[PDB]
Amino acid sequence: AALVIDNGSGMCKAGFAGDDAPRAVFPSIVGRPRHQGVMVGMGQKDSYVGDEAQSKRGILTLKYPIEHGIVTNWDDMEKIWHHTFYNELRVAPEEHPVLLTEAPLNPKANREKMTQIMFETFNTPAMYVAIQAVLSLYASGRTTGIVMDSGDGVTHTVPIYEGYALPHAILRLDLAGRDLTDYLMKILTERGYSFTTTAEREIVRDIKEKLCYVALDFEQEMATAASSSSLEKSYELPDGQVITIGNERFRCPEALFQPSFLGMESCGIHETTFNSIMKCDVDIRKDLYANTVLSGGTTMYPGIADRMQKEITALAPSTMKIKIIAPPERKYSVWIGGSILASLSTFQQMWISKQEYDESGPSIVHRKCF
Amino acid sequence: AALVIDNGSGMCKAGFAGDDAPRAVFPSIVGRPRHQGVMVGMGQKDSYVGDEAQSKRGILTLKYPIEHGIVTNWDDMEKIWHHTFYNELRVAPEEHPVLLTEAPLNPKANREKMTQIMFETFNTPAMYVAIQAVLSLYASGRTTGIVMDSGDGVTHTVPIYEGYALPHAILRLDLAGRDLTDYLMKILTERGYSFTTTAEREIVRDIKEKLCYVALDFEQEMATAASSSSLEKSYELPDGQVITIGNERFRCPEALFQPSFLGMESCGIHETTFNSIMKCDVDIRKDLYANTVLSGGTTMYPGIADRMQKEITALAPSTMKIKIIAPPERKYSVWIGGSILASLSTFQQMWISKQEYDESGPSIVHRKCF
Amino acid sequence: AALVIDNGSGMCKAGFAGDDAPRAVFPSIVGRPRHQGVMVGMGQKDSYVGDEAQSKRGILTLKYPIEHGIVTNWDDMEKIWHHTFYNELRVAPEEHPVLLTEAPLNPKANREKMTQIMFETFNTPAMYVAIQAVLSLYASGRTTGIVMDSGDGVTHTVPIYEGYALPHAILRLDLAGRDLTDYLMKILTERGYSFTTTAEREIVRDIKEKLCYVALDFEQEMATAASSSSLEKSYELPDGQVITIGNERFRCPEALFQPSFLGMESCGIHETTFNSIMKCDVDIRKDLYANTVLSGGTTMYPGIADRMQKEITALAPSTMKIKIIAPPERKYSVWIGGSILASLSTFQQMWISKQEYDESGPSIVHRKCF
Amino acid sequence: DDPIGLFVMRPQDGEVTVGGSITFSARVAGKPPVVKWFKGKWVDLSSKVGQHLQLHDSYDRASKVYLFELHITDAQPAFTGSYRCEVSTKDKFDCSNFNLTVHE
Repeated sequence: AALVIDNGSGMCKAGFAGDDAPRAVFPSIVGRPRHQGVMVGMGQKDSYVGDEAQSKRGILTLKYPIEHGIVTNWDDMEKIWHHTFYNELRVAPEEHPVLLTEAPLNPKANREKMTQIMFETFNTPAMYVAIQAVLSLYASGRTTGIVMDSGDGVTHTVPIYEGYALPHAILRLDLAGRDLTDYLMKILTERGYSFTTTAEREIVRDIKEKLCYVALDFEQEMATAASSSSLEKSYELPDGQVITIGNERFRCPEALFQPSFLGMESCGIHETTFNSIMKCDVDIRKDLYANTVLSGGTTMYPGIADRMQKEITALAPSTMKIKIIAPPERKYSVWIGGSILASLSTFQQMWISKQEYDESGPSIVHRKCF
Repeated sequence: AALVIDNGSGMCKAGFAGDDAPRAVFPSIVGRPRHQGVMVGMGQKDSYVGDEAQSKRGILTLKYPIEHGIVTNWDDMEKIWHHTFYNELRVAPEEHPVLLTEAPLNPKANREKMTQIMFETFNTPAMYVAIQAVLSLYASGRTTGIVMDSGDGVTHTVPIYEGYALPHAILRLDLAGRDLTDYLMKILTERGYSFTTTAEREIVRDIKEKLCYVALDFEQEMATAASSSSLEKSYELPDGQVITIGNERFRCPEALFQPSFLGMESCGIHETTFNSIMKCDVDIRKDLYANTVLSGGTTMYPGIADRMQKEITALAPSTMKIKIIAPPERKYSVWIGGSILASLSTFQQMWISKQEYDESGPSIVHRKCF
Repeated sequence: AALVIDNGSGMCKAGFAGDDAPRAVFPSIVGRPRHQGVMVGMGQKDSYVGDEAQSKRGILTLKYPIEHGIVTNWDDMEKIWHHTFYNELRVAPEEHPVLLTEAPLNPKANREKMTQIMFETFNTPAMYVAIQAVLSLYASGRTTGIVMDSGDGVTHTVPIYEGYALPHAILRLDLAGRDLTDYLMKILTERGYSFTTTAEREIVRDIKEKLCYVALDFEQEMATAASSSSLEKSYELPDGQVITIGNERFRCPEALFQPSFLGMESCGIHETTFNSIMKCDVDIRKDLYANTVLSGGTTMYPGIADRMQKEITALAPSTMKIKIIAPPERKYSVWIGGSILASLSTFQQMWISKQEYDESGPSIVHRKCF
Repeated sequence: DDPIGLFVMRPQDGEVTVGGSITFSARVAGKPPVVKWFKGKWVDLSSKVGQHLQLHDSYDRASKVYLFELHITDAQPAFTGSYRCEVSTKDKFDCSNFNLTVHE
């Protein structure tokens, strides 16, 4: 059956396989009391998990259980999963197999421990670990193409042709929406506004989500930002102050396109996609260009597809038309793929089982799946 | 009616007697998934046969059932035959006798097993194995002469006088259109373009079929190829990449004329035709030169006959005038001979019966036919 | 007799003909400032060439002048040659002819441009372009045999019989030591260690050169890799960070044997050597198997010869015993052939004169030599 | 009895109250020895290191002896079971068994 949890940086998305919308959406942050206190009438509440933390954000010191697709503390994750199964799903882990989605070329320890906790901490007859690019392809509903997977954590590319994956062709990119948020906070300081707190770190990200849009051409808007009038907007903060931003907001998403501002020699997303296609077989290249799919938290902003389309068309041959499809609700597409993936009968046989884990060991994960 | 199938390297021709154009033409290839696929929704389809393979060509590892006129794997052939009778033909093997065409001096196992599969796997009252040189002769409409057969597989020469045969005089030549394709791919590498894949192997062959043409003289055009204006053309791949060729395309057909490029001791097609004639008696030589017939896959390019006529006339005695007839659609001429051959009432009595095979054995093929 | 330059990937070896050890060994890499400097008192040295780049590796972006035996930028190469003649050799190009070593079935543009730069950029009365397989043949002291030439950059096979060559029998292999380094970096990522920078790219290669070794059998060590103890070793980086590897280090060399990990259809080195022999005449086959010679940068790891010996003995006919000669300092053996080739009296007449180039043109290379 | 391994002192069975701390240790007499700790027969304790379980290794110069310690704090019901201590030597492997129990 499958319970689907998308473990991405910042937000934890949970739900049931076969559903078109997840039951539980909350932040993946755990807050602890930074300041010591002695008051009478408090249960102390040492550990805060979920949206509760967002409300009590100032006193609490937020800690992310998952960094760069790697979990720093395992029991925090358990609290997150416990929270998802009972607080909004209102279902028992015993009732259904659980499906987890993991990014490409991820470390061995993360798959083995994650399965280990799922077999031991929550008792399920079977579980499976899937790759995000394949799931997005199913949400799309297409048998062939090249998938751009960019979640809050890490951007990955995984081309596919009529099924039958190409592991060598799969490339991992160090660019991500969360990274953009760090770039953005760094860029604010030169202007005269400074944020060094995790709680207020989210606020710049919030600014990015609705006040930021994709420039058709970075150099031309930046050039015209000298005399900005319509390029500046006013944002309201819990802080009690008003922020006016201009060319600063559109240059943040740009770093995906132009990694140089970040400080990395690695090429941007449009060049990397091209590289992924070059790696792939010549025969399957032709439908790769018109089948490009965008997904994840930072792909939300409008105009991303428009800039990608011209850049891909410019770099790529003009012999074939370049079409990029980026439908709304793409943020939840990774989760959606997981729900569809688990639904089919063939998949259920394939799940890693508790009996198999105990009899053979944690090393069987690589053996059974990719 | 009757069924005529052409088998033996690269393509499988399927059709009906009474038609001068077959219903099913597809490559003789079997595709298997080189890369394991981890996805849900695929039927997996671990076996692709025909033109479907051509579309899914990059992922699939193509394997040719027939090499040098010899079949490496028998069950792949069965799938091909199954595919031809049932999918495109839409006919039952039970309904009609089946005609198969085979080249001279071919190994015994190919005739014995091929008949054995037809007698056992596809139950039919009778079947016959015919030779390409004799069928071409009937198509020509002449009872005396020498037939030069060069097509898919192996080039062969088989002279005949008034219906009497001369086995000693029959000569086998190791030249073929497929061989030229291998030459062509080998020649492309020096220019900086490399094709080492079966899938892209066809693409160079496609180039050769329309881009390549026969020069009046090989040496003069090659000399004038130093400054190529009109000798270079642009070909478009499925990939969308552009290939430009010059003297390279016309030197491919040349190899049949000049085997030294291939790396083999044996003389070219014009010298071999001469050798076959020398073996034959002087009295019958006079109509042998004027009755030369060209047929096969690699005989398609215009001007081949003109080059052969001058070369044969020069090397051969001036006692008799040299006439060569090379009509259009010679590629399918061998198949055409088969369809007409099956049509005659007299021929039907001559077919090798199932009862005869079981009673005496595979060794009777030579006994029944020369 | 004059100067010999080895232009393999990664390292540029230069020296004087007749010497058993070259004068200048340095990397071919050119480093440029990735970041704009904000300092006063620097010459802002825009371009760094040679070992200087290795010292200043972190800030600098390293670009390889030669990719897959093809040079992407011609002026960087000129700096390399300028650097070799003046900085370590301390001799004038005018004084002596220059010999350059080129791999077989190399693209036409590389030979014409290389000669063009030597004739026009540097003044020299004559120069010659040699082929590595033939030079090693003379170095080994044998007139007949089959030469397996694998450099750091590219691997080639070239059989020879009594002074006569067989171009069809010559096959170019896409496997190389540099490729192994790329495979290795790709393999490290799944274990949790990631290197995407050119500067640190060399560090994994360094690991491979001493830590990596060749197993008698790949499958048996990999099987025992699950319970690693002696298999894993600790390597020290400039940073001070510690890297531990196990089955990962010996599987990398394996890809030469098993290209399937890389993602290519083409067979490994043992199958390709076999393929070259099959093409050749049966009469000359007998000394081809016993005269196999290994040379180049990636043939360095112990046990290669022993694994090759059983694999060649197994796949090849038992009609003759299989002997493989793999002497120490094989990496510099190709260079030695260049120095010895220059030494012969007959060879000096054969050099392509500056005068001939100016009159006849660049196209004379094929005319003048093989 | 059985042949002598590399444990001078084998781990000892221990009992612990709820929310308490329990430490198990083993001495090895002498490259330095490698120590693995197990739950049941094939479950590795090292992969289970976190808030409830810690591993500590120390060396005594005077006796050429390495001290290996297992630290268990805020013990819970899930940790109840059998634990096996395995220490390897330069040329030998050795095994010992002990039990951890936490009630209430």
